[PDB]
Amino acid sequence: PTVQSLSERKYSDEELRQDISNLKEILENEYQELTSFDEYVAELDSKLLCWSPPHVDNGFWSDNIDEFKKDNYKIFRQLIELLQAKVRNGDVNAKQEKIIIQVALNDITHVVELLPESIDVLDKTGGKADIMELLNHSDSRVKYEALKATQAIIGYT
Amino acid sequence: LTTAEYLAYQTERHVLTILTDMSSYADALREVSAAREEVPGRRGYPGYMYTDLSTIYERAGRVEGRNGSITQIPILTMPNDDITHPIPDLTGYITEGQIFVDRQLHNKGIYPPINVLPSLSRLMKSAIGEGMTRKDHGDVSNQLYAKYAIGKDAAAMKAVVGEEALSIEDKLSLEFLEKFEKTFITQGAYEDRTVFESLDQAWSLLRIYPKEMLNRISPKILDEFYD
Amino acid sequence: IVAAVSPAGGDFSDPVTTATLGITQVFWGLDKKLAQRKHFPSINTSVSYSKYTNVLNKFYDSNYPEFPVLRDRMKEILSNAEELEQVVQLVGKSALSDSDKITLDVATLIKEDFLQQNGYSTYDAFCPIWKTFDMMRAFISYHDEAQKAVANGANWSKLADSTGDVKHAVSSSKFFEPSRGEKEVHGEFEKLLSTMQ
Amino acid sequence: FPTRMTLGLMKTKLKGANQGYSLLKRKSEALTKRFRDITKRIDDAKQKMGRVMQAKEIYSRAVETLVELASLQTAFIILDEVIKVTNRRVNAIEHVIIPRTENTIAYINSELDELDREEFYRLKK
Repeated sequence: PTVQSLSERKYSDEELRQDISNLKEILENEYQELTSFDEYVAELDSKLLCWSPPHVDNGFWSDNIDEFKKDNYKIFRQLIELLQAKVRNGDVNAKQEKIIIQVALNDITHVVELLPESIDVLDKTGGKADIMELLNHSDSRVKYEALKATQAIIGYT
Repeated sequence: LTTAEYLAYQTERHVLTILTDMSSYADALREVSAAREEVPGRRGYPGYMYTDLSTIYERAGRVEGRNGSITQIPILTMPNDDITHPIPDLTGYITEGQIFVDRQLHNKGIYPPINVLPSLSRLMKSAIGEGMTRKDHGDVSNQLYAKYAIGKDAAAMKAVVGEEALSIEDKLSLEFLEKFEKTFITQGAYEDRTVFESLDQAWSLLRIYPKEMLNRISPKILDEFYD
Repeated sequence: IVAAVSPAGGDFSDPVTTATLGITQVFWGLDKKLAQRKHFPSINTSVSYSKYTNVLNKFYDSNYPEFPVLRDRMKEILSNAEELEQVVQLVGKSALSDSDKITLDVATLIKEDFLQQNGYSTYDAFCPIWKTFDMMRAFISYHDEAQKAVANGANWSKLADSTGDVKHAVSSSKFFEPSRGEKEVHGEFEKLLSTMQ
Repeated sequence: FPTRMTLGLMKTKLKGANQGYSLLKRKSEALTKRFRDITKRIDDAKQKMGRVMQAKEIYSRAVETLVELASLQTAFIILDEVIKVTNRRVNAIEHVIIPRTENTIAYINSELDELDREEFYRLKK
């Protein structure tokens, strides 16, 4: 918080400000990994997920909670990008892809539960229709997660 | 053959036989058969050539009561890049399994181009397993072969509609194929890798794929291997 | 010993060529497809091979790379371009990726700016080893730079329309008055590669 | 006409037609799935556009999305036509080209084997 406030602060000297931003970046470098948010970032970038309690643990979710939305919820947009790409295209659920879309469903569910303002984007991202379209799936677990996210969207309307 | 036989039945020692350019020996045997002025068969080849090969490849095997074993691995170049040649057809049903060569991979500037698809061995079941090589041998072998095949199919598919239509298992098989081609397949001229190093490299290359990405692997093996 | 078989129709099933194949240490094939296409002298990509390539590389260890090890790279590019064109012929230019288009352009370039040789022309009559190695180095440079730029977030169209001189210069890189103007041409080529950005 | 080279070219063309048939089949499947999803989306867009039909400003942000959905619909129709052409090509690569190539290869093989048999008979004589 001190580094955040310092970053939000102002400085007359150039070296002071440069060292401030550098120290903030240096702190944020190892701050993201504790509780590593980069672990989920690797799964997101590679578009391949696995079994980890990243979205299961409230603490781990709370650690990356502040990093969920930076500019127009870019991280959230990239998070929904995989599911959307698995919606408009692909959408053949077997083995990996199904559990990945389900884990992404639960993660986005916890995310929406944490961030109330994350709904307005989901409507403009076409995720509102895709989430409802996921009500009927091949797996009962996938349908359960989709129904959970449906009730989550029904929580705040 | 007699030299290998003398070091087996008598000297009682492990022996290995290697023959190069069996096609040249086939043309030589053709000239030898023509020396008797006998009427040649199809495509100018002796009809007894099957027995001639049967008098060659039958010099390999294990003897009961003898510790020393003799193994033979002949080599023949297919004429005009065709497997339809009489020689290949002769050694095909006789010998168990065959090791082919891909001209594309050889023209790709890589290490030895043995196509995993065509490569097979009938006695391969007895050459692996616990006490022989490893329990992770056959399973990872079939899994790697499946990865290369499905990777090839996905390579053909991606060359059609593009890489935007790439699916999960499709992209995984693509990366696995590219990796195996640029890592697993490529060894070297003087390079010799141990079976343990081969299995380790296989598991490391298969680590790119998820745990559910391999349907050819058993639960116990996967639990006793992956770490 | 330089021997040339005369197979009828350009078939590799010729008994003369069949017998000469299991003897000669080097075989240069002539593709009937490229020959009837009024293209400069035909050489099959996958069929052409040399058993002395290892020894020739050992002798090239003194003369160094470019293009001792880059011949295998160009072979990889040409083979991959062949496997890509094999599908493309049954597919077309409609659905393809960026790397695929770059590979196709690399194929057309390797065909036109390298394999093509005019014996009738005084300038194209012959090319030096260092000259051909320089052309291959330039082609591999443009190719690697294209692959790098494709990973930099740049499209194919803008990159293709960016430099139109570099291509025409890459096609003209076959001497044409060797060997004195070699190093300077290499410097200009590197200057263009640095001018690409 | 009956040459080994011709047999090789015919066989190569046959294999290429087979691989092309498989590729066209998979492409037809993907196009079918895509056209199906686009069809469901077309129905959803039909109900959405039918929701409000028959005031103030900002109507420019309304009919635009409907125009996009209409573009998706037309693209879906074109995808259906293309899928039909692909299915026709697959049908032409099934009982037409494959059978013709197989029959031609069989006849050529018979002719070559018979010619070789005649030559071998003359040599034996």
